[PDB]
Amino acid sequence: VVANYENASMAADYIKRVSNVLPDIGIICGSGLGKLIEEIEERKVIPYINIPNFPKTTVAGHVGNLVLGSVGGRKIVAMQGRLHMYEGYSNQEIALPIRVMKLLGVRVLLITNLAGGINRKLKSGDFVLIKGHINFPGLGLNNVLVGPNQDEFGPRFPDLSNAYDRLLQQLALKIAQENDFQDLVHEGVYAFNGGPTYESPDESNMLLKLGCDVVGMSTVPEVIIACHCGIKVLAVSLIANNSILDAENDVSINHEKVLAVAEKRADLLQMWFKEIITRLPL
Amino acid sequence: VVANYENASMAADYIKRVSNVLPDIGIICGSGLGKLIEEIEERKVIPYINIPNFPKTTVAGHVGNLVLGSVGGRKIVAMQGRLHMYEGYSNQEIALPIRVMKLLGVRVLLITNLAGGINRKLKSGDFVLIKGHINFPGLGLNNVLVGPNQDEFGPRFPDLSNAYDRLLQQLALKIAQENDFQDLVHEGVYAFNGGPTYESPDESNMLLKLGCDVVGMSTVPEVIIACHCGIKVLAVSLIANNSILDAENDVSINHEKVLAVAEKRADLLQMWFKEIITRLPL
Amino acid sequence: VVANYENASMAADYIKRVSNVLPDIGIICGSGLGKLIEEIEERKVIPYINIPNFPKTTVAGHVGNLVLGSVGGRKIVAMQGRLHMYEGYSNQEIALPIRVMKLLGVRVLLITNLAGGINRKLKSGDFVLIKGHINFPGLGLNNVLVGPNQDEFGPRFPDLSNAYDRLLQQLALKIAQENDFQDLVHEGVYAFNGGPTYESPDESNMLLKLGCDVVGMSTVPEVIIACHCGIKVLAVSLIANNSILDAENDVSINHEKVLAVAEKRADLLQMWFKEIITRLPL
Ligand SMILES: O=C(O)[C@@H](O)c1cc(F)cc(F)c1
Ligand SMILES: O=C(O)[C@@H](O)c1cc(F)cc(F)c1
Ligand SMILES: O=C(O)[C@@H](O)c1cc(F)cc(F)c1
Repeated sequence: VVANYENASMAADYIKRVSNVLPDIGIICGSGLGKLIEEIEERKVIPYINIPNFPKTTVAGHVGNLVLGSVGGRKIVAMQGRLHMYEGYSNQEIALPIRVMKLLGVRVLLITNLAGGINRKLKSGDFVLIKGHINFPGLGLNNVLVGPNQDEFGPRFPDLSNAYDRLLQQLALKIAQENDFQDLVHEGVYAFNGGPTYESPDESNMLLKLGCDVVGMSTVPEVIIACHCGIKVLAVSLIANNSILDAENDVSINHEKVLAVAEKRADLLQMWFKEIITRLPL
Repeated sequence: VVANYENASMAADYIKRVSNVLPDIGIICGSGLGKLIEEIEERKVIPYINIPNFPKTTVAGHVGNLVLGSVGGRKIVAMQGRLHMYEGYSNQEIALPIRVMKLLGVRVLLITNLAGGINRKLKSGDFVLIKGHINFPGLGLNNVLVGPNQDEFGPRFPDLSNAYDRLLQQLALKIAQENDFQDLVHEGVYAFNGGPTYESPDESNMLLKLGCDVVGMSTVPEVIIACHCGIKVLAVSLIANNSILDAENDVSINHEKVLAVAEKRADLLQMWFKEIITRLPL
Repeated sequence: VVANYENASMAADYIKRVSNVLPDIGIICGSGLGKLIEEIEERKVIPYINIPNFPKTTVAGHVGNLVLGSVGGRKIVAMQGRLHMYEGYSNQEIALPIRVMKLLGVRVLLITNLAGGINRKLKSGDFVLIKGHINFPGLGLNNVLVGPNQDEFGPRFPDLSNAYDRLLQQLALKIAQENDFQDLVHEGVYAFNGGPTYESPDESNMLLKLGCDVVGMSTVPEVIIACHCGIKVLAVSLIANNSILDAENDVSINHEKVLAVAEKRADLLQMWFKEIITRLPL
């Protein structure tokens, strides 16, 4: 199924007929970082499998719902169970849910992920406001926009120089200062490793040479689809480890260590994003 | 349809039966840079859609013709409307028209494109004679030759060290000096960004570190297919902008700015390539 | 055909019913470097085309057999004719033979390849023990594990930091010292160029900047599938040329020069790997 105007419109029509919520803000939350979704007010939970033209996710399994409702007085739509390109989803499958958000009225997209630290200032448990990226799949002919352009959503050749909204970064930092956790908050450049293997020790050393501050396996495809169709983005990485230190000390990483860091910062990230939602403009 | 000997032969047979021209030189022209094609003498215009085994291009639309005739007393064949890999065309679709040129008798291929400047000496409106490349899709398992080798055209493992003919670069520069525009002409290394998003500001900074002089979304696939089957190449980039300056000053790019630079240099590029065609050997 | 538990099990059942050998060690040998296979004791040769669910290889042609028997008193299984991703084989086709080795009992995988030298200490005819890698296809969304995870074999997010076993590297070097050819043996970082074009001169210069010691078109996909399912790896490159010197002197490479280097070192590599097999643990 192509992520075109007609197909996105059919999905949006279904959602509107079931939901009654017209959302202004969209959220996509990293693994272990989804507690905010279960606290959306006056919720409507819509399984992906019930929505016309949504991608099939039964091979991977696990949760996959669209959740609509209110947070801090604002109308929102959340993806509960996100689609990652290392699972084998196509460009068209990643793009369709973001384009449905656009047709529903979304103007701002908030994203979190788990990532590895490259910059030597980064510790496990730190947050990084993403200010730009290095897209190795895009340089290598696997950009999420490879294929025909869908003209109704955006231009053939997008400019990504303002993909990460500056004012939203400023608002996130201001709220951290108000609650005295600004010592955990950095800004940086995100490298997209297609995955699913963690970056090797020698790949980590290369990324340091190339000016990368953090590395992960998500987020950039969604940012590009959002920027193409005029949706503003705030993207925040939670740092699971410093891969450069681990390479120097011959120390291993694993998904269990990652999820324990997620549990340690989950409640603070929830509180932070609730206040960002309450206060952001447009 | 595979870009094999039998399929390329059927297309060449059709073209010969319609055209009567046996071309020695092939041309592929960048967007906004095609005025020379409309001035080919005693032309025959052949829509792609009429040629056996040519790739289907109706999803993208817009022009797609093969044009045969004479320029400066030489017999040529031009592609009017080129195929780019960011549109989703396969390896086999890109390669078949170049292999048809080979079977028709082409010995030299001349190529132009629009590109972004990385080297700090490059200004909007400058020309760059390409002397080598960095192929991010090829390093990343999306080389145009991935698949079975077509032995009738070339070897399994090509050497690209002389893909950009030195004497043709010398002839292009000599003609620029004769007409006193050599101050616009540079040489450099081309980075292939698969696209279709312009390189991000942080990707631009990385390319500077890695020794790239210009960046664009075309040309390298055609160069590799030509080199594989023994066709000599001259490739010239027209610089639309300096991406490193734009990153330092937080300035945007777009396809409209690119096309205005094309219009500013179109007539001079036309005159230059007409004289190159008239004078080149083999 | 997916490289899943059921499909790998059917292939293993066939092999066991024909072979009677339960191997502990697997070998994959580079082009021109396969003489050891023809000296396996009490051999059983099994054409790939006869084994349930093995990948189809008739488009490329040439040899494709699984060979089981004894070397130095150890039970082994060899791939005679390996599958390379530049031929167009999918992730699933590369992975299935390694997962069949796992089900047959393999605990150690020994690999050789031909490669280009980047580090200035490397000469034609030298050997490099691989200690880590830079996986350009993996960074670029063409990792061999992209797709659903096969949970019976390994985790969703593997750590590659110990993919190249340290003790096996130590054993290989010790045997070189015993036979007084340690002056030919180095260690280094391998860059995976998807291929099939040799790295361009300017790509070679980039790889030097990025800390790569050697570059080639194989090995990393097999290493990753082996590491995912808990098989220990030793990987050795035979250096055909120094690509950095060739770029400075404008000297060409070709498959014929590569194969002549293979012939020069074939008998010594055979003797070396026979002794490694005899002596390795686990
Ligand atoms: O604090 C507030 O809510 C405003 O003053 C504000 C809004 C914003 F989008 C960014 C800010 F840095 C600050
Ligand atoms: O000017 C001419 O036409 C020849 O002298 C010439 C031909 C060429 F291929 C390259 C040159 F630099 C010069
Ligand atoms: O020489 C032998 O066989 C053992 O002493 C040995 C075994 C090994 F796996 C690695 C070694 F460096 C040495």
